[PDB]
Amino acid sequence: QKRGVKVLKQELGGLGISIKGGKENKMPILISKIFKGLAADQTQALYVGDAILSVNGADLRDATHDEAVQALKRAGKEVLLEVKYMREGSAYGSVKAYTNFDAERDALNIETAIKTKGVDEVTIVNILTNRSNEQRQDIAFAYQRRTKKELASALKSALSGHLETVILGLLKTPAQYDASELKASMKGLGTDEDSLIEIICSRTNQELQEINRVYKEMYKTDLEKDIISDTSGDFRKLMVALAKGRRAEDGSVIDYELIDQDARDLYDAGVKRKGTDVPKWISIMTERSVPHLQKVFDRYKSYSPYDMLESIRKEVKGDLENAFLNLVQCIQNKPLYFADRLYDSMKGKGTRDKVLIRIMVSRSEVDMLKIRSEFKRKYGKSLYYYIQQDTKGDYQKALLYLCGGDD
Amino acid sequence: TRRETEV
Ligand SMILES: [Ca+2]
Ligand SMILES: [Ca+2]
Ligand SMILES: [Ca+2]
Ligand SMILES: [Ca+2]
Ligand SMILES: [Ca+2]
Repeated sequence: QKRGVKVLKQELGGLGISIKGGKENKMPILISKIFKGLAADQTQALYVGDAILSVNGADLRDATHDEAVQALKRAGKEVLLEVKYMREGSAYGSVKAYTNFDAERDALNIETAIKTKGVDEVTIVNILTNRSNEQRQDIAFAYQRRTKKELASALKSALSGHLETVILGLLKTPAQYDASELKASMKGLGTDEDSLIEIICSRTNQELQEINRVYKEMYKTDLEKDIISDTSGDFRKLMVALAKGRRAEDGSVIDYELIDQDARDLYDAGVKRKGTDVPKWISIMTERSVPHLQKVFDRYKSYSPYDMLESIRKEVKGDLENAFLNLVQCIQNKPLYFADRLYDSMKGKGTRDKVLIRIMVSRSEVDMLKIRSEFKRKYGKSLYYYIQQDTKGDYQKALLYLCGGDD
Repeated sequence: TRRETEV
């Protein structure tokens, strides 16, 4: 959305911004910093990550760094910027960026909340669950700058129970959270295959590329190597292939001939023969793009008397079956996949808090709004309602904030 | 190049 912002230069700082990039960096001219208390700050209309397309009519779309600097420095007192937020994100998350964000004020209020007698969890929850993940990182930075202590450690001491689990999860970057959840699922004598499957089967190529990098940075070992240590058989081969994050990207053309051939190959490898050609299933379901596989699974119904999910249940068992079932759901309808997992986490006696928390934290800035739509459509009551009946206290309030509201 | 320039 191209928008126009008028900035009045001040003799201290000028526009009061810093810029990055240029065509020699294969980047568009991007606002990198907005200095507190300067010209562009007082407009409250520009955000870090904005692409400056023109300055008083002077086009900057194909400008180098120096070309943009000279154009920005030359412009008179009144400056009209045509900007366009080019930072990629999702419009279907429930947690949005707070519109009056002050990282120092939040850090100071969180310090006050922690030091208050009995701890003011309400304020801590009201702040952190109503800031984007990027804003939380800025709060963590300002907290360390003012108090000289790390925010995550301070909150771990102040909080306990499920509330601590939610808050500490919210403080990690998305890749950090997934990496630490993957490490947790491969800790001790046993293995949490359900949690391992949920993350590996649902994460995209871009998300997995970042997880693989951050995992090695955090634990000094490759994620694939830890997967190999804690899994075996065809389940290992499927998990290792998926975790590589090298699925084919969604192309422009629809390959109908390959859609039909994949459908026949999936049929020949399973329902048509005794046993299963598991490597063939792994190759097709890990290499093809998601839109392609959606059409493959429908074309598969033309050849097989059972659909892909029912075919998996009849062909394989154990962890391998659970992996394929989760993967196919993520391909067909990922928001419905998470809606169903949320329902299973609460429907019965007690709560599967680990799963409930992990989904509310990890999907809150991705597709929580679609999850909520699928949930309300299938179960008749909102996700908000189900969280209300299964959780209590400040833990409940934090989850309700992450939910975002009723349906 | 993480080159920044103030303007
Ligand atoms: Ca308290
Ligand atoms: Ca604690
Ligand atoms: Ca283990
Ligand atoms: Ca068979
Ligand atoms: Ca329950």
